[PDB]
Amino acid sequence: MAHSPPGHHSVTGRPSVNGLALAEYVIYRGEQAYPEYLITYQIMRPE
Amino acid sequence: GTILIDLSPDDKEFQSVEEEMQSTVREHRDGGHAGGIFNRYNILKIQKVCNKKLWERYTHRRKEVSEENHNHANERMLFHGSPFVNAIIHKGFDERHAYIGGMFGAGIYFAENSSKSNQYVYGIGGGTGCPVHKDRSCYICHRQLLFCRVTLGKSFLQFSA
Ligand SMILES: O=c1cc(-c2cccc(O)c2)oc2ccccc12
Ligand SMILES: [Zn+2]
Repeated sequence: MAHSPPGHHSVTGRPSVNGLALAEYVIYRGEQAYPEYLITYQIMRPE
Repeated sequence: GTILIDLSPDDKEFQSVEEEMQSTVREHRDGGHAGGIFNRYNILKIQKVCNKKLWERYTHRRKEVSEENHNHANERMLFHGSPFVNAIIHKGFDERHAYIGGMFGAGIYFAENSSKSNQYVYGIGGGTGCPVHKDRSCYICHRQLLFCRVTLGKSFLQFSA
Protein backbone atom coordinates (compact mmCIF):
# COMPACT_ATOMS: atom_id res chain seq x y z
CA MET A 1 0.00 0.00 0.00
CA ALA A 2 0.85 3.70 -0.42
CA HIS A 3 1.11 6.05 2.58
CA SER A 4 -1.22 8.75 3.77
CA PRO A 5 -0.36 12.25 2.68
CA PRO A 6 2.16 13.57 5.23
CA GLY A 7 0.38 15.06 8.28
CA HIS A 8 -2.90 13.06 7.61
CA HIS A 9 -4.51 9.61 8.39
CA SER A 10 -6.87 9.00 5.46
CA VAL A 11 -8.10 10.55 2.29
CA THR A 12 -11.67 11.74 1.73
CA GLY A 13 -12.92 11.51 -1.79
CA ARG A 14 -15.40 14.37 -1.85
CA PRO A 15 -17.75 14.10 -4.88
CA SER A 16 -17.59 17.36 -6.98
CA VAL A 17 -19.81 16.38 -9.98
CA ASN A 18 -22.49 13.79 -9.05
CA GLY A 19 -24.72 15.81 -6.78
CA LEU A 20 -26.43 12.70 -5.34
CA ALA A 21 -23.21 10.76 -4.57
CA LEU A 22 -22.06 10.44 -0.99
CA ALA A 23 -18.37 10.45 0.03
CA GLU A 24 -15.86 7.61 -0.32
CA TYR A 25 -12.85 7.16 1.95
CA VAL A 26 -9.40 5.55 1.83
CA ILE A 27 -7.21 4.38 4.68
CA TYR A 28 -3.64 3.17 4.19
CA ARG A 29 -3.55 0.86 7.23
CA GLY A 30 -5.76 -2.23 7.60
CA GLU A 31 -5.93 -1.58 11.34
CA GLN A 32 -8.06 1.59 10.75
CA ALA A 33 -11.22 -0.48 9.95
CA TYR A 34 -13.25 -3.20 11.77
CA PRO A 35 -15.81 -5.33 9.79
CA GLU A 36 -18.86 -5.10 12.09
CA TYR A 37 -21.85 -6.49 10.19
CA LEU A 38 -22.10 -9.07 7.40
CA ILE A 39 -25.24 -8.43 5.34
CA THR A 40 -26.63 -11.13 3.05
CA TYR A 41 -29.08 -9.92 0.50
CA GLN A 42 -30.45 -10.03 -2.99
CA ILE A 43 -30.90 -6.96 -5.17
CA MET A 44 -34.64 -6.78 -6.04
CA ARG A 45 -36.02 -6.50 -9.58
CA PRO A 46 -37.89 -3.18 -9.77
CA GLU A 47 -41.63 -3.29 -10.53
CA GLY B 1 -11.23 -16.32 15.96
CA THR B 2 -14.45 -15.17 14.28
CA ILE B 3 -18.07 -15.85 15.19
CA LEU B 4 -21.23 -14.70 13.38
CA ILE B 5 -24.39 -13.85 15.36
CA ASP B 6 -27.71 -13.63 13.47
CA LEU B 7 -29.87 -10.64 14.24
CA SER B 8 -33.63 -11.08 14.40
CA PRO B 9 -35.70 -8.96 12.02
CA ASP B 10 -37.47 -7.77 15.25
CA ASP B 11 -34.23 -6.39 16.72
CA LYS B 12 -33.74 -2.58 16.56
CA GLU B 13 -30.14 -3.14 15.56
CA PHE B 14 -31.23 -5.28 12.60
CA GLN B 15 -33.68 -2.55 11.72
CA SER B 16 -31.22 0.38 11.88
CA VAL B 17 -28.56 -1.47 9.83
CA GLU B 18 -31.25 -2.47 7.27
CA GLU B 19 -32.36 1.18 7.11
CA GLU B 20 -28.80 2.48 6.43
CA MET B 21 -28.41 -0.22 3.76
CA GLN B 22 -31.81 0.56 2.14
CA SER B 23 -31.68 4.39 2.52
CA THR B 24 -28.20 4.82 0.99
CA VAL B 25 -29.10 3.08 -2.29
CA ARG B 26 -28.60 5.49 -5.17
CA GLU B 27 -28.53 5.29 -8.94
CA HIS B 28 -25.05 4.91 -10.43
CA ARG B 29 -23.49 6.53 -13.41
CA ASP B 30 -22.97 3.17 -15.09
CA GLY B 31 -26.73 2.46 -15.35
CA GLY B 32 -26.32 -0.75 -13.27
CA HIS B 33 -23.50 -2.28 -15.26
CA ALA B 34 -21.21 -3.05 -12.34
CA GLY B 35 -23.78 -3.76 -9.66
CA GLY B 36 -27.13 -4.41 -11.32
CA ILE B 37 -30.49 -2.66 -11.62
CA PHE B 38 -32.37 -2.19 -8.34
CA ASN B 39 -33.88 0.42 -6.02
CA ARG B 40 -33.88 -1.73 -2.93
CA TYR B 41 -32.69 -5.02 -1.47
CA ASN B 42 -34.28 -8.18 -0.11
CA ILE B 43 -32.27 -8.48 3.10
CA LEU B 44 -32.01 -12.21 3.78
CA LYS B 45 -29.73 -12.06 6.86
CA ILE B 46 -27.69 -9.62 9.02
CA GLN B 47 -24.89 -11.12 11.09
CA LYS B 48 -22.81 -9.34 13.70
CA VAL B 49 -19.07 -10.07 13.31
CA CYS B 50 -17.29 -10.79 16.60
CA ASN B 51 -13.48 -11.26 16.75
CA LYS B 52 -11.51 -9.99 19.78
CA LYS B 53 -8.05 -9.77 18.24
CA LEU B 54 -9.27 -7.83 15.21
CA TRP B 55 -11.30 -5.47 17.46
CA GLU B 56 -8.30 -4.68 19.69
CA ARG B 57 -6.08 -4.07 16.68
CA TYR B 58 -8.67 -1.49 15.53
CA THR B 59 -9.02 0.33 18.89
CA HIS B 60 -5.23 0.47 19.40
CA ARG B 61 -4.78 2.27 16.14
CA ARG B 62 -7.84 4.49 16.81
CA LYS B 63 -6.21 5.83 20.02
CA GLU B 64 -2.96 6.66 18.15
CA VAL B 65 -4.80 8.60 15.48
CA SER B 66 -6.90 10.31 18.13
CA GLU B 67 -3.79 11.54 20.00
CA GLU B 68 -2.31 12.96 16.78
CA ASN B 69 -5.62 14.82 16.16
CA HIS B 70 -6.75 16.71 19.29
CA ASN B 71 -8.51 13.63 20.70
CA HIS B 72 -10.72 13.10 17.67
CA ALA B 73 -10.66 9.74 15.87
CA ASN B 74 -13.22 10.93 13.37
CA GLU B 75 -14.92 7.50 13.27
CA ARG B 76 -17.61 6.58 10.70
CA MET B 77 -19.74 3.55 9.73
CA LEU B 78 -19.14 2.74 6.08
CA PHE B 79 -19.80 -0.04 3.59
CA HIS B 80 -17.23 -2.32 1.94
CA GLY B 81 -18.01 -4.82 -0.85
CA SER B 82 -15.72 -7.49 -2.28
CA PRO B 83 -15.20 -11.12 -3.19
CA PHE B 84 -12.97 -11.36 -0.10
CA VAL B 85 -15.50 -10.56 2.60
CA ASN B 86 -15.50 -14.12 3.88
CA ALA B 87 -11.68 -13.72 4.27
CA ILE B 88 -11.83 -10.16 5.80
CA ILE B 89 -14.19 -11.27 8.57
CA HIS B 90 -11.71 -14.03 9.61
CA LYS B 91 -8.32 -12.30 9.19
CA GLY B 92 -9.09 -8.57 9.01
CA PHE B 93 -8.27 -5.89 6.46
CA ASP B 94 -4.72 -5.88 4.98
CA GLU B 95 -2.68 -5.22 1.75
CA ARG B 96 -4.66 -7.89 -0.12
CA HIS B 97 -7.93 -5.90 0.20
CA ALA B 98 -6.42 -2.71 -1.21
CA TYR B 99 -7.48 -1.25 -4.50
CA ILE B 100 -4.09 -0.89 -6.15
CA GLY B 101 -5.53 1.11 -9.07
CA GLY B 102 -7.91 3.23 -6.96
CA MET B 103 -8.06 6.97 -7.63
CA PHE B 104 -6.59 7.98 -4.26
CA GLY B 105 -3.78 5.48 -4.46
CA ALA B 106 -3.33 1.93 -3.28
CA GLY B 107 -5.34 1.74 -0.07
CA ILE B 108 -8.53 0.19 1.25
CA TYR B 109 -11.73 1.84 0.07
CA PHE B 110 -15.07 2.50 1.85
CA ALA B 111 -18.44 4.03 0.85
CA GLU B 112 -21.29 5.96 2.42
CA ASN B 113 -23.56 4.60 -0.35
CA SER B 114 -24.32 0.86 0.11
CA SER B 115 -25.02 0.61 -3.62
CA LYS B 116 -21.41 1.85 -4.29
CA SER B 117 -19.88 -1.06 -2.37
CA ASN B 118 -22.40 -3.38 -4.12
CA GLN B 119 -20.51 -2.62 -7.36
CA TYR B 120 -17.41 -4.33 -6.03
CA VAL B 121 -19.03 -7.53 -4.57
CA TYR B 122 -18.17 -9.67 -7.63
CA GLY B 123 -14.88 -7.78 -8.28
CA ILE B 124 -13.62 -4.47 -9.68
CA GLY B 125 -16.29 -3.18 -12.06
CA GLY B 126 -18.43 -6.12 -10.85
CA GLY B 127 -16.09 -8.71 -12.41
CA THR B 128 -17.96 -11.28 -14.52
CA GLY B 129 -20.99 -11.13 -12.20
CA CYS B 130 -22.39 -13.96 -10.07
CA PRO B 131 -20.45 -17.24 -10.18
CA VAL B 132 -23.49 -19.37 -11.17
CA HIS B 133 -25.21 -17.35 -13.90
CA LYS B 134 -22.34 -14.93 -14.76
CA ASP B 135 -24.85 -12.14 -14.29
CA ARG B 136 -23.77 -8.79 -12.66
CA SER B 137 -27.51 -8.07 -12.15
CA CYS B 138 -28.50 -11.54 -10.84
CA TYR B 139 -31.71 -11.42 -8.75
CA ILE B 140 -31.50 -15.02 -7.55
CA CYS B 141 -28.00 -15.34 -6.16
CA HIS B 142 -27.10 -14.23 -2.64
CA ARG B 143 -24.74 -11.32 -2.21
CA GLN B 144 -22.76 -10.06 0.80
CA LEU B 145 -21.52 -6.59 1.94
CA LEU B 146 -19.67 -5.41 5.06
CA PHE B 147 -20.88 -2.47 7.19
CA CYS B 148 -17.67 -1.30 8.92
CA ARG B 149 -16.34 0.98 11.67
CA VAL B 150 -13.54 3.13 10.10
CA THR B 151 -11.14 5.62 11.72
CA LEU B 152 -10.43 8.62 9.49
CA GLY B 153 -8.44 10.98 11.78
CA LYS B 154 -7.19 14.08 9.95
CA SER B 155 -8.54 13.27 6.50
CA PHE B 156 -6.91 14.78 3.41
CA LEU B 157 -9.80 16.34 1.52
CA GLN B 158 -9.56 15.53 -2.16
CA PHE B 159 -12.18 17.23 -4.28
CA SER B 160 -13.05 14.97 -7.21
CA ALA B 161 -15.31 13.92 -10.08
O1 LIG C 1 -16.54 -1.25 -1.05
C1 LIG C 1 -15.59 -1.04 -1.82
C2 LIG C 1 -14.71 -2.05 -2.19
C3 LIG C 1 -13.73 -1.82 -3.16
C4 LIG C 1 -12.70 -2.73 -3.59
C5 LIG C 1 -11.92 -2.39 -4.70
C6 LIG C 1 -10.88 -3.22 -5.14
C7 LIG C 1 -10.59 -4.42 -4.50
C8 LIG C 1 -11.34 -4.76 -3.37
O2 LIG C 1 -11.06 -5.91 -2.73
C9 LIG C 1 -12.40 -3.94 -2.93
O3 LIG C 1 -13.64 -0.58 -3.72
C10 LIG C 1 -14.43 0.45 -3.35
C11 LIG C 1 -14.21 1.70 -3.93
C12 LIG C 1 -14.99 2.79 -3.53
C13 LIG C 1 -15.97 2.58 -2.54
C14 LIG C 1 -16.17 1.31 -1.97
C15 LIG C 1 -15.41 0.24 -2.39
ZN1 LIG D 1 -26.79 -15.75 -10.20
